[PDB]
Amino acid sequence: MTFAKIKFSAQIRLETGLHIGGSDAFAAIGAIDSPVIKDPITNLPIIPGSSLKGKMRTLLAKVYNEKVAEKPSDDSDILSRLFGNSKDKRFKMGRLIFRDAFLSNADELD
Amino acid sequence: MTFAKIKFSAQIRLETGLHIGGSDAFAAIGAIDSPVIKDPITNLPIIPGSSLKGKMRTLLAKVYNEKVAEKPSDDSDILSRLFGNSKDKRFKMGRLIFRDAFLSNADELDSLGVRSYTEVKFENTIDRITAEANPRQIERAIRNSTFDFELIYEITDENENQVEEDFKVIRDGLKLLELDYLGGSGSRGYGKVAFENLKATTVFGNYDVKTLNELLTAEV
Amino acid sequence: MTFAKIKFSAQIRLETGLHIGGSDAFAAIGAIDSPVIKDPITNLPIIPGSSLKGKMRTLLAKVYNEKVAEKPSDDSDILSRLFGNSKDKRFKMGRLIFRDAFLSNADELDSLGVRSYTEVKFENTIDRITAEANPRQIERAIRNSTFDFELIYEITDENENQVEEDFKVIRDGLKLLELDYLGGSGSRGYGKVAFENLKATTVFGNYDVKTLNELLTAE
Amino acid sequence: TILTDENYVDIAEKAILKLERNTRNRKNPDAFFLTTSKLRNLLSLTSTLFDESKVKEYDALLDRIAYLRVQFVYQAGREIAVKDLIEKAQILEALKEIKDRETLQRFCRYMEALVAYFKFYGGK
Amino acid sequence: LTDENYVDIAEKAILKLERNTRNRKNPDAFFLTTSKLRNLLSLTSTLFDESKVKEYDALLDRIAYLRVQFVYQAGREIAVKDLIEKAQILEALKEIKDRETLQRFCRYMEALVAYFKFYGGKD
Amino acid sequence: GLGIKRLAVVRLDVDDLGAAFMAGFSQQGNGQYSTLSRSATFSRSMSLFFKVYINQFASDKKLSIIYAGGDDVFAIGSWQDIIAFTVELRENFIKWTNGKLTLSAGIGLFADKTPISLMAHQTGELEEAAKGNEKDSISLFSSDYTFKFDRFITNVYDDKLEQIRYFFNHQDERGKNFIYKLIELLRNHDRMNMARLAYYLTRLEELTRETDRDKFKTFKNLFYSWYTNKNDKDRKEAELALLLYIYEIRK
Amino acid sequence: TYKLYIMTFQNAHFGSGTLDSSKLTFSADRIFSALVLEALKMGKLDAFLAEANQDKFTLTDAFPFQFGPFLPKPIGYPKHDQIDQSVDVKEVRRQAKLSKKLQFLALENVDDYLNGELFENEEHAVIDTVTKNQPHKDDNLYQVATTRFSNDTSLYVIANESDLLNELMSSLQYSGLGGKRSSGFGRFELDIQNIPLELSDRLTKNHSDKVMSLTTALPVDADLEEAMEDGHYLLTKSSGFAFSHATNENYRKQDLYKFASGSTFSKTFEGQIVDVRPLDFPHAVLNYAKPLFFKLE
Repeated sequence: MTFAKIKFSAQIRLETGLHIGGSDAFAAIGAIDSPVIKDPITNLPIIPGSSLKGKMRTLLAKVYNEKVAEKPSDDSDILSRLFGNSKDKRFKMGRLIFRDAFLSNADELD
Repeated sequence: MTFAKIKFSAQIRLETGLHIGGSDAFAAIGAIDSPVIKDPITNLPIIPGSSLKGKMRTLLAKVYNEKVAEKPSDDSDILSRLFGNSKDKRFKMGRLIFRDAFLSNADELDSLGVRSYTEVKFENTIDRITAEANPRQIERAIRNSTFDFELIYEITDENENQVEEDFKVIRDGLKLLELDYLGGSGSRGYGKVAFENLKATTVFGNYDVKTLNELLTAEV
Repeated sequence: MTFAKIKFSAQIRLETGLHIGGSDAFAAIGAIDSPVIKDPITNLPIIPGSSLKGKMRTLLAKVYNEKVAEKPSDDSDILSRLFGNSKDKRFKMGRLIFRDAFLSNADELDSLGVRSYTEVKFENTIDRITAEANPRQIERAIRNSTFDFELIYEITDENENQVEEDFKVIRDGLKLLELDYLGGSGSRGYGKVAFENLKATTVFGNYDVKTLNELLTAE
Repeated sequence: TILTDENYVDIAEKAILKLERNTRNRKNPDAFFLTTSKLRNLLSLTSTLFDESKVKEYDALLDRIAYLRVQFVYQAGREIAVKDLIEKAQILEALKEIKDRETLQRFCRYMEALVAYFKFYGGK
Repeated sequence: LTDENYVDIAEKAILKLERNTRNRKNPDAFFLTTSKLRNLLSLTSTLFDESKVKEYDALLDRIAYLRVQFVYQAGREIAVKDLIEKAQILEALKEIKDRETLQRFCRYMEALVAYFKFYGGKD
Repeated sequence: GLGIKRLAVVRLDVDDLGAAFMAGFSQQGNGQYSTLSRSATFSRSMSLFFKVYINQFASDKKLSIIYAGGDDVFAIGSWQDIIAFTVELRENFIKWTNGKLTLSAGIGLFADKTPISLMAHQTGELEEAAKGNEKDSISLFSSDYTFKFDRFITNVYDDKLEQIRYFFNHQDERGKNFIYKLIELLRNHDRMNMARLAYYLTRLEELTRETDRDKFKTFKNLFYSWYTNKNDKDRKEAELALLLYIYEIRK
Repeated sequence: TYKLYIMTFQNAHFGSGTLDSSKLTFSADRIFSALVLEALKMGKLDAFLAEANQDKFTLTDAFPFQFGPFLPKPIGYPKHDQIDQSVDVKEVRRQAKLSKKLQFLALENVDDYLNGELFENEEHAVIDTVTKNQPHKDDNLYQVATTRFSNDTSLYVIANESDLLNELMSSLQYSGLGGKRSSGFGRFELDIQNIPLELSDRLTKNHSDKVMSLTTALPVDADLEEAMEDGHYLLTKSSGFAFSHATNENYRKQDLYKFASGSTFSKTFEGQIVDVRPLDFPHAVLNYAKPLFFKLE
């Protein structure tokens, strides 16, 4: 099948409160909480693609490997094919590209 | 048929954080980071033209070769024509000149109150048996950064129809970059990029761009 | 018309990092893989006149040669008159004298608290089948370095019409350098260059430069 | 007075030597209370200041030198080994003494020096 | 008023701040705790964060809400009201005409808190 | 596929040979030992050394001896073998002479196809730099790298270079890159760059594997010792050994 | 015999027979050739050759000029009776080699040098070759050696000032000297300067006691035997391809052997401007070899 790119798009809606990332850099002066990963320019929460890829992959390993899978290098060809495998010549470059997701509905919430 | 030089200009907007980088032993004495490539005088992020050219070329090989090429020497005449081929006498000098892209909107950002042009992204990995977490910091050029983009195309000895094909290849290349990433940790959401205000201009000789400008405002 | 020497002077600004590159054993020392040509006494980057002349000539061949020439002896009389032709009695020396350009703003940069006048650029290569990376370091003279530029035009056996055409060729040459690069890894973003404060001056004889200066400031 | 061209690095070294070390560790040598992670967000700001001292002029960056001071005290408030550092190394005084791009760049370099000799003599 | 040399002002205020001198180790012994401030600091920061992509003319509801919770909290705890006095915050609020003025105040809050934590405040 | 693609020249010379031939036998006794016969025998010693024995020092090395005599030795070959040839030749010469006579030499380094005239000339200049010390020196690849033969042999060739080799043959691309920093810092010796030196040294120590962590601790502090000496000799030798190493690995 | 014409270059190439050779200084013939060639395009050749054949006309090899003029080491000196100290042999031979290595004295030192005082060279420049390429084959790759001037070292020449000469030199300073001038080398800045008495006192063109030549020069067939018998000289070989617009082809001019500056002779001789053109060439090809001298004691 000659080359093509299919773009899966959706809106992630948070059904409960979400907490991912961040550090004492992005922090507010006198914040006492565990802060969240934020887009630096808008100071809004962002859902990092690294997170989405990570979680989806480790969950999918439980389904699709039928193998121990001690390290991600050891995943099955079908998962390596999609998420990429640093130690396999064939899958060094993966067929999926996850993207940092940004908050749409600020106005709805306001 | 004659001689002329067309300048493709745009503004590259970073849709997500971008990481090229990689001078580790020439890094800032600061703290742990995987540093990003910076213009030495301003210490600002730079998009090296080498990066743009490389990525666009390897993307375009997937479309335009129609036989897998072991080496870039083995690319099709259409790609060799544009990007250069060292081992083909005809294409030793390519019709495209990519340019290091520099941060345009420093002033826009200073107005928006930004205190750095690069973020440090904190990530980790979870051992799949032990559940142990190993953390990792890596530098990105911040998200709504924009860079002046410049690409030069040279018409000598090409059927006006050959110029047409070349333009097709350039537009496919840029779109493919838009539907991919600029080399980073791309699979994990880095290096998403957009070309805004994309336009052609004949800066030497005479060529008619009106139709092309229409077509590339269409395809981005 | 009478004999005269006009000096084209400018400051070459590096718009992107420039790499020309070291041959001189002093400047060939392997402390970096791919060094840049440097003036031995100051160890600053230098823009060799041979580079400017060569590049400007081969650029101008694309415009002004009726027939594309195998050897530089086959260049058009319009190029040969300016750059010289070793096999033609009339043009054995051209009417142009290039000068090695030297770093002007070293002091400006030292004051700004710049440290080296060259960056070390890291690049790599991706195998197309194995995806493995082979990395590469190569020196550039830092961007926004400036170099004092000087080119001499000699008016001898030219009819005023002829000196006008020569001036056209020189302005095309400089613009073509601006819309190209100074020899480096140009395709990959290296040699971009600008001529600032571009000016003509008669340094010998009488010629009137007013209209030329206008035409240079506008192209 | 405090920061001279001849002066700064020798001072920085002296400060890193006089710094509070964990003598309560039987296992560890002179081992620092201080830890690069505590300084990271701080000296990132220092570096952005130096980097911009070249492309902009002194007055234009007054806002930045403001926010530096703040962050310094804030971190010295939140971490004990930080307060110890910016104490022994007279940091806040050193900011007060910056009228000048020359002086400013010297301070940025001062931080660089402090950190270098911190890591050298046992680090995070 | 306050602007552009306001860190020195913020400090000058904070060293003047109220002290529980009874404590056996009552150094300066601030009566105040970051806990008491928290809500109105999250508010002040959200105001700064918001003024970047919105306009001084159309924000002022949120600036009312800020003044409000200032007074409310000033009532609810004594050391807060004391802070608002000695750092003249309430005088400062009414003084905000520009987005320049507003951003200055946000910065001012930041400064106050920094020097609070520095000088032995308990968060 | 390891090693810089260069070929080298060596030019080397006995030191004050004229002085030896005419009055080297005058010191002991009081000139009673200065005869014609004695000097003749001297001449034979040097003929023998330089026209017979020289070939043996060349054996199994990729090089050619073009001129050979107490006056002038000229040899061109591949670079590592030329340096081996020079060193083997000299130490044989010191032993043969019982320490009472020395050589100076200089060693040129050039890309393929540079012409003979050029190499001969530039390497002659390097040799004169070497004679430029108190005449017991060797100059390699630049007049700046000029060392008493004794301490180039003992210190650069088979100490500093062996230490460097040992640590960096273990390191990966990322660490091998630090060599460039070290080079730079050596060329820009100043107070603050001592700080920076320390920083990237401990950074390297961090990236080094735990097998060599102890040996590397010793080495790191030794380096900073060289770099801190008010006497510049050790850091010069350092620059040149790092160079030798980089040339030695390059593809 | 009048003024010091001080050319100050940054980059020059003075080929000593190969493009990958280069020298500190150039000789009278080179700049005479260059002057001729500048006159020719200015129009004024005939007038310049007029001036050149005047006994008044004076041209000298170029020399180092560093906060004051230098001169050539007098070949032949010091003599045996001024050079034989009681020191050991190793020292005598080191300083003998130091004396052979020597090129140019400063004027201040020349009498000293003759009387036996030792001097060594100074750094007036650094010479290095660089490789350039032409991007059409591996068959064009070449090295050009340049002299790069250091330590406020100019070159100078003594010449007899005239309105025309002054004009030609001013024009030459945008044409360059030696060199690949087209390609970047040779340009200079001229300063015509009064000649210190300490020197001009010692210049003659006729004198019947010992003199050192300041010009690479060839005596007239009539004076030659004498200057060679009681002389002390180094013969240098002038060779090259005649530059000219006469013909497309390139012909080697005639090899000419001259006495180098400063060879020393028991007395001044008359010199020549030699025609070294290829046999049956359209125009004369002029090698300037007419001495200016410096007296000794």
